[PDB]
Amino acid sequence: NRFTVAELKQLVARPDVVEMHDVTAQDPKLLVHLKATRNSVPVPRHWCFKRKYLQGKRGIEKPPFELPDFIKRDIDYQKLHDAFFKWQTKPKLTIHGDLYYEGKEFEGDLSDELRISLGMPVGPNAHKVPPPWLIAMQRYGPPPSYPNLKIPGLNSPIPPLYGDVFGTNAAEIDRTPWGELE
Amino acid sequence: PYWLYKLHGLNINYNCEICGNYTYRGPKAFQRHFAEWRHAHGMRCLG
Amino acid sequence: GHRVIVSDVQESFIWVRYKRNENQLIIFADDTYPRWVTTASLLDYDTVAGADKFGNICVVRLPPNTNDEVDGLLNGASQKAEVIMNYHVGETVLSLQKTTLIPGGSESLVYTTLSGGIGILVPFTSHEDHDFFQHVEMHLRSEHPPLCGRDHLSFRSYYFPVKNVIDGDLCEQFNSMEPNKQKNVSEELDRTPPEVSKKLEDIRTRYAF
Amino acid sequence: DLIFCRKQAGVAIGRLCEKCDGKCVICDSYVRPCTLVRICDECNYGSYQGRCVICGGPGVSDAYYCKECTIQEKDRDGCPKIVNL
Amino acid sequence: VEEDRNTNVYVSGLPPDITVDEFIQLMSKFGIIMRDPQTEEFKVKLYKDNQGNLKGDGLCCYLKRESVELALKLLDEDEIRGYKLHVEVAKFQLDYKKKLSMQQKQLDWRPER
Amino acid sequence: TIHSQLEHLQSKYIGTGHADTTKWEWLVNQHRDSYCSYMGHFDLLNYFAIAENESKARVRFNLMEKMLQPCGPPAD
Amino acid sequence: QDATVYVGGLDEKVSEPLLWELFLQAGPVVNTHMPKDRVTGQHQGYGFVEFLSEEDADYAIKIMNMIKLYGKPIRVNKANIFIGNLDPEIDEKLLYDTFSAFGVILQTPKIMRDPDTGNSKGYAFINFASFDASDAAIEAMNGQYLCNRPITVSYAFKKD
Amino acid sequence: LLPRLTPILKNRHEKVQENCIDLVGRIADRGAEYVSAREWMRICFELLELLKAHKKAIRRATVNTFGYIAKAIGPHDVLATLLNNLKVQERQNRVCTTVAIAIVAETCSPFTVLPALMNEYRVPELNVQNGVLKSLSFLFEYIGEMGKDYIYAVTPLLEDALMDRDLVHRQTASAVVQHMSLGVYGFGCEDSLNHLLNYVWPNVFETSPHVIQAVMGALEGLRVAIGPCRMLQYCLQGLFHPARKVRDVYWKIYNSIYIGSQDALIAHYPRIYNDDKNTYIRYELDYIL
RNA sequence: GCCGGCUAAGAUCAAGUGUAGUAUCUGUUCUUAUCAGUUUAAUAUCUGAUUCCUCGAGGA
Ligand SMILES: CC[C@H](O)[C@@H](C)[C@H]1O[C@@H]1C[C@@](C)(O)/C=C/C=C(\C)[C@H]1OC(=O)C[C@H](O)CC[C@@](C)(O)[C@@H](OC(=O)N2CCN(C3CCCCCC3)CC2)/C=C/[C@@H]1C
Ligand SMILES: [Zn+2]
Ligand SMILES: [Zn+2]
Ligand SMILES: [Zn+2]
Ligand SMILES: [Zn+2]
Repeated sequence: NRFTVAELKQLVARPDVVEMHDVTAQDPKLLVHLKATRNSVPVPRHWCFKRKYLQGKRGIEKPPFELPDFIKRDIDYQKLHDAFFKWQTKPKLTIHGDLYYEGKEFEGDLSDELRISLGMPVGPNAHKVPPPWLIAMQRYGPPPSYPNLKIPGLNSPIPPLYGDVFGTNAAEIDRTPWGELE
Repeated sequence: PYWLYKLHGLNINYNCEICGNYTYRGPKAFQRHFAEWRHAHGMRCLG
Repeated sequence: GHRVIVSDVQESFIWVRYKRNENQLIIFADDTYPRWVTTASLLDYDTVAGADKFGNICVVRLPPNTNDEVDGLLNGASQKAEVIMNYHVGETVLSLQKTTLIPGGSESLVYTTLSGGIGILVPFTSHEDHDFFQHVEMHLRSEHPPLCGRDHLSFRSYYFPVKNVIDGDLCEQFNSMEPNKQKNVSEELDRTPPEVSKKLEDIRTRYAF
Repeated sequence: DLIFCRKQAGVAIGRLCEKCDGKCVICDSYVRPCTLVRICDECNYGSYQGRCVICGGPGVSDAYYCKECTIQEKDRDGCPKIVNL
Repeated sequence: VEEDRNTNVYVSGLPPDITVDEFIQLMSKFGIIMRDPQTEEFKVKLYKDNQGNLKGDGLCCYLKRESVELALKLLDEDEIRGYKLHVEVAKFQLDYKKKLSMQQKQLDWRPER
Repeated sequence: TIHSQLEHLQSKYIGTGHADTTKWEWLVNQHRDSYCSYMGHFDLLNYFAIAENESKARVRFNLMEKMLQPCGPPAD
Repeated sequence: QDATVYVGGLDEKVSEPLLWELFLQAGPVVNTHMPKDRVTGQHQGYGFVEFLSEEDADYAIKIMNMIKLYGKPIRVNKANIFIGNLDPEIDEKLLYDTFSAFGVILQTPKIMRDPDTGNSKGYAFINFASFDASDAAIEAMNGQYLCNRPITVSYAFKKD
Repeated sequence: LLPRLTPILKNRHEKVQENCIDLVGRIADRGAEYVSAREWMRICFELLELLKAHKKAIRRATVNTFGYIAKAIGPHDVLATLLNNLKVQERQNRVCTTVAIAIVAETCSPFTVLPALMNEYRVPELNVQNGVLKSLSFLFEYIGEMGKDYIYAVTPLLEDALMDRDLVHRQTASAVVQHMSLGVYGFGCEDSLNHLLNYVWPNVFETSPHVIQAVMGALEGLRVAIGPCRMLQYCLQGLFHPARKVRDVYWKIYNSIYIGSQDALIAHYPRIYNDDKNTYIRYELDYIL
């Protein structure tokens, strides 16, 4: 006198929230309906486990505590106070429904260091200094995956190129916020 | 550790027709099999 | 011009984009709270002011990360909107409108209530005014408590906690206290009662009458 | 058997002894006493007239709820006198 | 060999009427005094003359080193009722796990009530 | 035994639940305190009386009459 | 494997987001994978870039072939003489054409591959027709300047 | 006067003690530049033991005088000494040291205490991190509203402590969360508090009584600081779970949420559809003027 | 934890030590088996029933 999983999956509007034990509830139709509310984070997922909520694996051995950047950069006067409140940034925060569990801690432009290690010189004023991957693009044609990309020599003019920027993506209102301090 | 045999869920076997009547072992493995390769293969048979 | 804002009877706000060349209406953002919306007002391209059947006003803004070009994570939309303001008014608001009331004044948010009341919410422009009015409210919450036994901070947090609103109807009760308590309040703000009165009148005459 | 009385509180003021003078009756905090404690009429009668609400010794000063308990409206339950059975 | 990690402190100069209990109070004011693991009787020594005469010098070993550096900057050049004490890192020149763990458990942060 | 007393006082308050609470009891509890909240708040009753075009005394009396058996009679 | 491109010849300056940033101009590289060694704990020079479409992987293989990245011959591909430290940009037909100048090859040469990626391991084996071609490869090709990679030709088996 | 006065602080009469402490406090408040900082350090370390007095006036005067001495000689040296003292002593002295750290951080803004205290959590040794956590707990409870500027700085440390296997770590982190929640209320700090609730909530299935007590306290503090709507959203899916353990825990949490703020919940309940026998929709709220 | 496994993945029943409290250690055993009832979200648990082979013995 109790539903089966496939039978209850046929009755509900949202079958992908139905689970193994959901057919064993006292009122599975209300349970599945509340599991589909447009909010309401689920249960911590370790209620059925047998390891007391602390997994003894995954190599938890690691550094004790990494202080924020603002921590490093009398002991310090109101000027270093000014520094601590100018450098203060908001850290990474999870939104309303992102519960923690034992496992979820581990799971046209080029950089200057890569350009220095690759042997590519800096961009001149008015000349042609392409990367070695640009000769194949000038010979075979533009890449179909990024048609809006511009390269100097083929689509962009030589005088463009400035510093380490060897490419620019050219994709083919009243944006000011209303109440803000001056 | 014959005790783990029955504590972890073994000696209780489940079968699935979508998977060649392949009989799976204790629930922790049985619940995971739907994501594994063999079940995807069996489901592709129907389309 | 680009987006559509939808009010649900029990959900708060849905953001939609109309694809002019594909002929598609796509939902790209929603909220994380149930709200019984009575009316809504656009403040700018990213922010919406809402009202409620239960007497609350809220302001909801899209995070700057928000991607408009879409083709659920909480049984909803993939991206969420943040609540940056919450206030309990005590009466049901049915009209919200951004406008300038006096010639040569500043823009305010005018609301209207089912009991016949009219009120405004005005933004602060500096941190000093905000801090001064915050301290006035703090000190008047204790030394001039509501008459019928209610906690002022708890009343403005009836359904949701207050967020970024100063109650100027509590603050203007300073002008009606007795001189001894007016001095006790003013000497903590490092000021005299006439200066506090002038500062209270300045922000009112800047926006409203 | 540390149980609160939880009866309808009256006009009688709660008292604290010399050992419990600064304490909060509900959470045992010492910071920011905020609200005066009221007790019922059976806790304030005859020999029970002046007594510590925490222990039951001779009272010397007023009992208070802390600001933390006042914010959560824990001063709205009944008589907070500790009674043993 | 052990340069630091020395939990022994040397009290140069003391009143010649010093008892053991006043001394162990003076020393317990600055932390936990290590106890001989086989027995009782905290590891405190009162140096004596060839007779009952009190030389006025004292040794005290501590559980931790932070208590030694505490006694260094709080007891040195401080007067008990009559005399001026001097405090210095002790100089030396010429069962276990059970009670070690107990003395450690004396620093616990366990739930009280 | 303070925790046990709390478990007895929480049960005492009307509207609290437990592991054997059914859907019907939950729903009639929220309907009943919804009607009481409507009777309490002055501008919600205004909204309803404007919506259905009735006097406020009539809406109050209708809510009080609905208080008795909201959600219909129970199961079995 | 078809949408992913195997890159070979990566130095210590190249990293896992660096290959995805360099391959972003060729196509939408969705993920980057770098297998770490067991003794050193770093990359072995070979990695993979999984893109969204196969045309982007083909354009990355045809654009970033035999490039000089971080002072290393980086090249993208579709995922008794012993030659060591060979460039991954060359194929079996290219190695047979390069070995045809010294002597005659008996058959098609073979290059060793990794059991995980399968693009290039680092060593190859080639057999000549006679011992004169092997001596000419050990005299001239053992130390010749290849495509940004100093190769080393040696004898696989020798009897004293 | 002052070196003649410092030996009287050890007298055991209540009036003598109170008057001596008040006099030393006045001297430190007005005549601070007349005696060396070393003697001030000795006097404060001696005053540390008077925070345990059985009498309330002694404790009040001691708090005042410690505040004055800390304001006088500076937070750095006294804070270093207080951390050393917190590391090595018995229970009551460590509790008094925690109170003293909170006093120093309130008189000299917590900006001057928080970095040195968080640097001590970096020591790879238990019973040192637990002391830092107890100090942070009492600090936030003691400063209250002043903490609104320092919640972002202690959030990663509380994350780390809530991911730890040690039970005292999580219990004390829950206590910190509770005091921080009740301290900032009406100041717009809901983001960090929701983030921290995401780490506090998985501990509801804990059997240890002290841990579950601290978790309930933190949940009731977040009910005030974050609002009952979020709490109901966390309880909805477990209210009717098939397992009786989940139902017991969730109904306890729900009853705690319901007894406080029963009225607000009216606007938060989810829609439940009518069945054949019974009507469950609340139709009045669907009216549209 | 190491390169699916090496029985450190769980429960239990007796005794010792000790705390304000949590606890810590030793012997164990672990059904290698089936059915019916209780019960558990499901396990678990508990409640009852159930000639042959080998070299005088052992195992099933
Ligand atoms: C967790 C720590 C422990 O519970 C510990 C307090 C307690 O376990 C010990 C035992 C015992 C008896 O030694 C405790 C000592 C007591 C104290 C240190 C408190 O001091 C007193 O009682 C003094 C007296 O009662 C009142 C002083 C007062 C008002 O400062 C009180 O603290 C406060 O109310 N605050 C905290 C808030 N703070 C700010 C500052 C701005 C304006 C004032 C209000 C807000 C003002 C001072 C006492 C603090 C000590 C914790
Ligand atoms: Zn299957
Ligand atoms: Zn309290
Ligand atoms: Zn008492
Ligand atoms: Zn009573």
